[PDB]
Amino acid sequence: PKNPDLRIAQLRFLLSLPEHRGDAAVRDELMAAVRDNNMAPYYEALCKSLDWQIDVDLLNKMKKANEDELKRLDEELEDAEKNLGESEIRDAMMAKAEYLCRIGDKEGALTAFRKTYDKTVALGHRLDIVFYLLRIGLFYMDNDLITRNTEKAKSLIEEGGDWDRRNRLKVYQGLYCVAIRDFKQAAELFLDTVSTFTSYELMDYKTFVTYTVYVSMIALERPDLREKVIKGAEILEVLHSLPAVRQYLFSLYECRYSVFFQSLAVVEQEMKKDWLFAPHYRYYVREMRIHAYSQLLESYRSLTLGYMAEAFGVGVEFIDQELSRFIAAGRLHCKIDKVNEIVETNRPDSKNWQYQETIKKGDLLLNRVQKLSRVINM
Amino acid sequence: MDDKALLVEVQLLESKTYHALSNLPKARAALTSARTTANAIYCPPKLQATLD
Amino acid sequence: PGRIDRKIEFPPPNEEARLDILKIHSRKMNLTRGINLRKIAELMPGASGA
Amino acid sequence: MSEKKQPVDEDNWDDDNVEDDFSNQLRAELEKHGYKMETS
Repeated sequence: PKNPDLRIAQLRFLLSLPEHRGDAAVRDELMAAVRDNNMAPYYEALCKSLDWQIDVDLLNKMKKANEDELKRLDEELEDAEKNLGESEIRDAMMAKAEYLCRIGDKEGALTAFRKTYDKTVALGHRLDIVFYLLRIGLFYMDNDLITRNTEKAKSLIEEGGDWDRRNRLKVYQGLYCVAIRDFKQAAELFLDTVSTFTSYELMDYKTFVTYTVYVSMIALERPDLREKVIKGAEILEVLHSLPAVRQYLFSLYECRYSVFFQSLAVVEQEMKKDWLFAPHYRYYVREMRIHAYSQLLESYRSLTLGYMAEAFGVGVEFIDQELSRFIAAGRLHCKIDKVNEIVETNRPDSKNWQYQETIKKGDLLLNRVQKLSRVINM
Repeated sequence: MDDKALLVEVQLLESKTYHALSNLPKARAALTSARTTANAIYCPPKLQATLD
Repeated sequence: PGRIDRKIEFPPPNEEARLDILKIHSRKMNLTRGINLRKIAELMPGASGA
Repeated sequence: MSEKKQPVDEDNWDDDNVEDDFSNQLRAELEKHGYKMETS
């Protein structure tokens, strides 16, 4: 019901927001929409797509049939069979809401989940409902439900059962990549890549590898990046399947900068086909372009930007304008030059670095005991 | 099933291909499972050097 | 029996008892799934428990 | 504690440092930034 469901939410994005992209999503969504009995959400989706077609009343009586066919099941059940809790009334009425998650909208499904949550006593059935809330909050990217039940999954449930939490570890950092947290929390608990089968709880494997390799080279530059992703072998199997992703890795690590841009050009354009995509693309590339500059200015202290004209790409004035924007950004600690045409660097010493940190933290605690001394003594 | 002698080779052939995919700890794992199986056969007469 | 009045034996445990001690020490351990602890205690005809 | 000085009174969630840095520099970053090479 919900288990192959997330590809639909990809094609909801891909058809809609790139308005030029209206060719191939509708070709394999509408035939999937007449399948799977998908009836409630697609009305607005049919408005943004091609206007109308009469299959609506066809499956309306068919969604009313399987609504009524199992409604008459569990009302006769609760009127004849007298067990409660996790009884036959339970799994019939969760089959109603899982009929709603596959077919209907979220609202009937979530109130039936809250209807059936307080009827449970076992934590395993509770957590499987919280699996459903987290997935339907990931369908419609609603940031209110997902913040709540993850705390319910941590505190109220998973002091009990075990290794149905790694299924939600992949969901904790599914939240972090759809957020702007593309930096450390995503790449830290993506790093346990030992979860293989493309299940509901492991929504895909090969694209999960591409997700954890894109986010990985921002968490760390060389505090042993190469052991966890390059000397890592189980990661090295499936990036041996994908040649372009592996080339994107080894160009950066083995310092091939000219082919690194051609790899990074494909990545940003391939990133465009994603539904957790909005935080990435304007922020991801500019963070990596300044990432490649910083290690390249390392090992030199008298660089010439004419050497950037062929070892690096081309465009003498292009390197000139992009360094100028990044030095003025407060990053990229070097000093660009005109007619000498020598990119001199300036990096602080130990003492010139330590003196700056102590004067920042010094004035912070000084201001902190300014205000505290005024709260006391009237 | 019941046979034992054919299993030593196909465990050993997977240790080639897990190393061919450059998965070093898994290929060490599959080789050791081939070692403990290999010690109960009439002849590994040529399969010994293949394993070696 | 003027001095010691209760003399208590300690036989090696049964299959249900070997099942239970296995449940005690695998508590902090991290089991995978699909695992049958009963057949493991069936494999020990006369274990100690230590 | 009023002062009687009142009388009048990731979409953009953490973007404004990156947004104050770059805003509109052909954000696709490919059609010129990667397409220098036909000019050289």
